[PDB]
Amino acid sequence: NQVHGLKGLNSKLLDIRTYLEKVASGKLPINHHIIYQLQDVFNLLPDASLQEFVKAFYLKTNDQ
Amino acid sequence: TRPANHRQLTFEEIAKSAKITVNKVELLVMKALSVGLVRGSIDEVDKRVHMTWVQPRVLDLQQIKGMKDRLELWCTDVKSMELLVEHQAQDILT
Amino acid sequence: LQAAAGMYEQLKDEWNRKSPNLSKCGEELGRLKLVLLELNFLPTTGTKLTKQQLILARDILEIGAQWSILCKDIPSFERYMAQLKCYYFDYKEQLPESAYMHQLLGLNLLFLLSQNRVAEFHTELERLPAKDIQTNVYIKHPVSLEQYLMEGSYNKVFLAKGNIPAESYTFFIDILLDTIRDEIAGCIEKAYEKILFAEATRILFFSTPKKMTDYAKKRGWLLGPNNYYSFASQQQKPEDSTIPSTELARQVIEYARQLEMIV
Repeated sequence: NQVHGLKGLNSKLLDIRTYLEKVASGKLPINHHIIYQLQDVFNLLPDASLQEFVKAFYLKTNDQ
Repeated sequence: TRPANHRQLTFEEIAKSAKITVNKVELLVMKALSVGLVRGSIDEVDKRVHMTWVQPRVLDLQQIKGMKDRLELWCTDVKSMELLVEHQAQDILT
Repeated sequence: LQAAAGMYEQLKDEWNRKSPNLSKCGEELGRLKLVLLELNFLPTTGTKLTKQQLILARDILEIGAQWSILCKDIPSFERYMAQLKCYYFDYKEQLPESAYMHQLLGLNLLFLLSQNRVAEFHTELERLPAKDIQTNVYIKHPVSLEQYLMEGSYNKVFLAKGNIPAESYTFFIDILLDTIRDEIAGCIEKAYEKILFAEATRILFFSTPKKMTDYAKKRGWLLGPNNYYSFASQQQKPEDSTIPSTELARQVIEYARQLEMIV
């Protein structure tokens, strides 16, 4: 699902990207929606952070 | 310009450009956060303005060029990562 | 077989101060290989019967090893010591043992610390437990010296001893002084933010203030009796909860995927 998600995300980004080239030169309209979406990516700046692990799995097989 | 790449900027340059005092520039800037024209905070502990998000001014040709080159770098990144995720847990993936 | 002298025991008599010429010794090394072919014949063909011959064989190569590091020949000391290695515990026992084996053991052990080949020292020690194989007067000196390095007890370390016997022990200790000096510069770099000139002379074991000026700038220290390296870096390391990171637990991306394959 994770690998399926990456090839899928990649397709969406190509649409935007090919469009910008076409708007800049070849004069396709400039819409507020396209520009709004792009700007946000830079702004939010996600920061990697701790957590989400567990060690329980071994005890259960040993018991069995 | 400066917010985007790195979040914070000094508030001292903006007050002097205004040519109007410090105690009244904050007032308009607070009003701007409130409506949602710009989003972020004014931190007077260091007298700088930390901008969370900036509005992109609309129908500017220059901005379209700017986002394009960035977008291509992201595309690379997805491909690079995808090979690694499949490498380990490949037996499990099938 | 050692009998007479012009290349047999010629080297032996040279090592004494009877004839204290080193000038002859350089030439001798090429000739000694010719008597050496013969010496080589006796071990693990006969054993006890050949005993006398062994003693003599070992004495010339071992006594000349000590005399060819007052000629400062590095390649010669190692290949003699190496040759005599097997002679220490040769077969069952060929008994080629000499008094000079006692000093040799000690010279090799100081040599290994200067080269910084601590692993080899430890390997030699495992062969060694019954240290009554030539007893401890020249072997006690290397073991104390290794502990002192080990501990961080730099003041105790001998750089004042081992220059006092001048037979062959001096060669190792002079080089060792450079190695300990470097070691101090590193420890101090991470440890403390400043260094004085009152401070520096004693700790690095410098002889001069000029030596101080030279060693500090390389590393980037020098600003005067007051510098600031250490402090700032020591403070910076805790907290990466508000600052993004992936460091430890490996590369995360791999980490989650690996964890799941295993179970």
